[PDB]
Amino acid sequence: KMAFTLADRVTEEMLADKAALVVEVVEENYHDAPIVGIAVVNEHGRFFLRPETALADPQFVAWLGDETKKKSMFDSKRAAVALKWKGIELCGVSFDLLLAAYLLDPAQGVDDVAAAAKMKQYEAVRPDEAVYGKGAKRAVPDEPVLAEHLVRKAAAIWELERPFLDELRRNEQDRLLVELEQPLSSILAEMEFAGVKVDTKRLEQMGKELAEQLGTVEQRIYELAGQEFNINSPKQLGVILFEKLQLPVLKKTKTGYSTSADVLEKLAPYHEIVENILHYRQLGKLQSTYIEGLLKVVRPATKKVHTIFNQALTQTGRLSSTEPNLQNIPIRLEEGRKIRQAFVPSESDWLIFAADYSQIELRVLAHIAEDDNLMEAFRRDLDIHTKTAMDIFQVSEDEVTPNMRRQAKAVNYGIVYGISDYGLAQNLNISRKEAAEFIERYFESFPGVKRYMENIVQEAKQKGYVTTLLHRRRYLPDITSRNFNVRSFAERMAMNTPIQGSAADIIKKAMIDLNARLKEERLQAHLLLQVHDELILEAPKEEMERLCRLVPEVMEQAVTLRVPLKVDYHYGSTWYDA
DNA sequence: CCTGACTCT
DNA sequence: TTAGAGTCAGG
Repeated sequence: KMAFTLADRVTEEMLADKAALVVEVVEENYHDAPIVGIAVVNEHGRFFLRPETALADPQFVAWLGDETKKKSMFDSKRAAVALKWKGIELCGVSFDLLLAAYLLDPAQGVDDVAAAAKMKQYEAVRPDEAVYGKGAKRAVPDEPVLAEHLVRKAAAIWELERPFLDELRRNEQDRLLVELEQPLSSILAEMEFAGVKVDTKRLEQMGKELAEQLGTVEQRIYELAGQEFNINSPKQLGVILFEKLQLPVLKKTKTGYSTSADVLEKLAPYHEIVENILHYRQLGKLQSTYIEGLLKVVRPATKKVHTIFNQALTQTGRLSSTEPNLQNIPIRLEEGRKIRQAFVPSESDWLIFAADYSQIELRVLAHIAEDDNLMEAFRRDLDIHTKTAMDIFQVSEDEVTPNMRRQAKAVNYGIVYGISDYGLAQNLNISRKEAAEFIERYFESFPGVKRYMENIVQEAKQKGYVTTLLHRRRYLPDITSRNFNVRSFAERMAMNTPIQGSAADIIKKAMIDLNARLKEERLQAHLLLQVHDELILEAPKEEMERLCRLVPEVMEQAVTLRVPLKVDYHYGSTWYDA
């Protein structure tokens, strides 16, 4: 039961200084996607507008871009970017119901207004899926039906703003929404719309050479196997390895024999076909994903790729990156790393600039756990992987063999992922008795870190959630489960979430601080990408000297911890060279 | 459509 | 029996 005006022209009363606004984009990937309808709810009434009408009306465009005209929305970044593709600027967004719901409880997986409304028992709006349908049936409904839906979403947003802000304020998360997530949303919109330029001539040539190489390795595998088979079928592969070649079975999953990389690496001493298969699967992923999959999403006229940074998805406060994912481009092996030669500046005589925090999660552990030894080591900037090696091996720094340090590495992060003796033994391919001693020795050497792990788990049990430095929360209702596996997993989330989530908080603030300094100083440099603990920029070559000063400082000063934050940086002609 | 593989932080 | 993610081919 809800009255509204199905308008055929914009009127002055639609342009009030406070409104709920819906700019509807049905396609999941909102880059260059149709806007199918608009709804406005304000003190004067409820209005639906056809986009052809509204977006061509100079007063409505003026209103959209007037920062003093405040809009309440759901997923304002989607709207903002879709409008950028329509050549229209959206300003004055004061409340984003998507981000408010996300901060209240990321586990709800809220991704439409109806799901947010459910959190406050508000039911006068339908789910998007119920209106548009799914898969090949997905379609925009008849105008009267669309209009009612959009108007109901706007009225829900209108009514839900205060209840959500009130609950955020109670949680000490109001400033997290208003001063961190909402400002970041605008910075992400800019980054997404800018996109990253791709050197398609180079990428296509890499793909042509890769196809030939894959072919060679493929035939070698068939030769070694005595038979052709589909290497990319774990099922067929399992028959070859474990039935035909009779290699030991080290692990099974629900569907059959495991052929995971960890497993195959341990089989290398039995047959040379296993190293070839590992190489083949690496090369094939390069081909399928970073050559072919990437070329599929390049906008041909501009040679740019435009990712979407999902800001309201991860359980810890990280971003994710989709279609394409530009946060998992290869780097570890030179063979894959060369993909980065295809990512280039968007203008002649510009360069790529990349800065990353060094061991931010470990410096966060040090802060939160107030562990003296760990804090001391970072204060002197003693190498952290060598410090741990000296303790779990019980030797002086000058006795830390190359492999001892690398063994201490995986212990160092492994502790922050809740690693068991079994897992550490499987990782380093070492004695499980020794793996247990390594862990034992670590926690006796970093008693503060040990105290934290015990304390944070007890807190999770008492409160039902854990929190980050800037008051992000994660609820862990399974932490008291009687089931060992369920409970143990939740305890590891209790240990890790405050650390990963705090590191996310810090880089988000650094992004907001950096943008502000860039704009103030009128630098042409701008952000392209965030990769969890790294920021990627492009800028004219003349600005490198400045950025070498500005970017590391901003990132290092974003928060003040009990240990220093450290940032490394490099630049060059392609992402590879940075 | 899910599973298991490779990719990153 | 190691935290958080996305995309892919195969089944």
